[PDB]
Amino acid sequence: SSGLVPRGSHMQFVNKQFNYKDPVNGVDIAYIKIPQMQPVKAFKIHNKIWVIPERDTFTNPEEGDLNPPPEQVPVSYYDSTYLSTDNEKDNYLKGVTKLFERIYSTDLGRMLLTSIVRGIPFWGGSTIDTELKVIDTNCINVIQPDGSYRSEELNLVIIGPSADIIQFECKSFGHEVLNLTRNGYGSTQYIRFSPDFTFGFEESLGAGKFATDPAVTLAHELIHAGHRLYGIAINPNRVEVSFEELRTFGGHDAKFIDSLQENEFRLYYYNKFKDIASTLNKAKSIVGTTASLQYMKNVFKEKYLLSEDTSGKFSVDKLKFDKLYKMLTEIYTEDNFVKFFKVLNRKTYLNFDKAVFKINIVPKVNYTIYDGFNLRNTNLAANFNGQNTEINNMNFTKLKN
Ligand SMILES: [Zn+2]
Repeated sequence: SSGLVPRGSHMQFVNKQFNYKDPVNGVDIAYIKIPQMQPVKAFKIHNKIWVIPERDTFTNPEEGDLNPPPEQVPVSYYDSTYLSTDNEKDNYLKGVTKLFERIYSTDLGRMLLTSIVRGIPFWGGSTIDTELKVIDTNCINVIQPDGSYRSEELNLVIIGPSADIIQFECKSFGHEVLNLTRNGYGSTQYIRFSPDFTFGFEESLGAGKFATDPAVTLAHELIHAGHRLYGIAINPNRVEVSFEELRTFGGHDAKFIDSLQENEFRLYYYNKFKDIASTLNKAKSIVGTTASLQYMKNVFKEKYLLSEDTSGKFSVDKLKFDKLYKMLTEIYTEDNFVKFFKVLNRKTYLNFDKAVFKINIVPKVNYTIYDGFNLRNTNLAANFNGQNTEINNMNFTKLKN
């Protein structure tokens, strides 16, 4: 028993209680192709969001294998056998499902996931300045039971890790000339993640040995995804710890980005949103697509909170932009999720992870949507005992320091 529906009749964000062996149907369970590869079985957990319970040998051409390199950076972990069996893929799918529901059980996660679903990558794929056109790399190819393909736009893919099992990240396909994550456009985000492993850190209150709640780790990557879907990510050359990481962690770490620099970023992306507004205004035709130009223009009015005058012309409202920008960069942070979950967590991004642990969050006797590891009305409830790797030893198997 997984405890996927602690209140009500059905899950509130994830659309189906999937099992990995559920048959393909071309709608929400399907073999798919990323625009070479063999088709992979994938599950549509929500509008715009798919889960691929496979190790990621696809996204990067130079990372087509799970072979470790010659001994390897200190904080890393390899096991070519992880996520090769159907039982494992089923557990991965239910684990990721459970974590989306935990995130969506908080006010902050409802906000974040809503922003993510609304953040459709921009139709900036035309070489002709007056035509709206999709960008092919913001789509997947979805196969039907009869074997036909159809192209489907999406915002987010959660996929298994590549060779280094604990290297989680949020990445995406680039464009020839456009910087999609830094020009307001956005692009489909691929998050390498596993619910089956987590990290250790030390905390006094002798020093205790604790484990990071994987709902916090997923929320971290979803926060990056939000930045990148709205095309407002910080240049990764701004640093090593990047400004983008400090921003995403939040708390007192974020304060270290100086307020004048912040003002300068905000102005840059304000102007980038104005550029999107005029592109939409100068739009004359659409290729795609049986949807009208007016309809697609409106999808993006909705995404970017654009104002529309009586003439039907679009503009960026300074107050609505400040609101959206602030939500994505200041409110959606790891530190704020820690506060909502009421879990123990590293106090700064700079903290060194001690260990890696194997975990299994799918049974509700191990981990809940409401309490994570720190189960209410038990000995695990007090003092973050559920996250304590010695007190709650049965939930954490040390694989490495
Ligand atoms: Zn990060």
